[PDB]
Amino acid sequence: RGSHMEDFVRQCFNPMIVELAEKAMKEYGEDPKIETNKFAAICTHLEVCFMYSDGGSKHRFEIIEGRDRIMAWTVVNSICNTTGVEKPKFLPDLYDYKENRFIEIGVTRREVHIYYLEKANKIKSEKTHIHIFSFTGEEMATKADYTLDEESRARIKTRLFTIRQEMASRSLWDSFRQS
DNA sequence: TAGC
Ligand SMILES: [Mg+2]
Ligand SMILES: [Mg+2]
Repeated sequence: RGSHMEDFVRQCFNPMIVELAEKAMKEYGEDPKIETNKFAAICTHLEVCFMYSDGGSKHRFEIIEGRDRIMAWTVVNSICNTTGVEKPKFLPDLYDYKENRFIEIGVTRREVHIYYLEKANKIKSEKTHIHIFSFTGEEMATKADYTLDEESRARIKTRLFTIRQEMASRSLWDSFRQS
């Protein structure tokens, strides 16, 4: 059964992101045609992680998100074994070679601190840096250290608010926000 | 994933 949200996602995100999002869902036995809100959230999270990684100097970040699960852990293990940093308990999204820390990036439709605290409680990994963005232009990061310069974060906030408007224009925002 |  063909949903508006699924067709919206496919024309709003670039094909590489859509392909990666489908691969991720099928790895965990999920159907982008059924769980269309999860599909949208995964594409959004992917785009933000890639935009974030573009904000650094050239060699600053290792990109973990978007890799196959087994390769993602291999690279995490290479980082931990060569830096001595503690192995995170859950797959993070980037590794910051300049600040020598993993980064967990989150995108939320609620107040930023609610999602921050949730992920900051599922930590165990006390040394992983958390950076949360909302669809209202707010952000919240560990120790108030926002990693990137302001322009790079502002680009992300702008894109997220654009995604919000495009959904609201299609009457898809209420079911997305409430999912 | 992230909202319950
Ligand atoms: Mg992640
Ligand atoms: Mg994340």
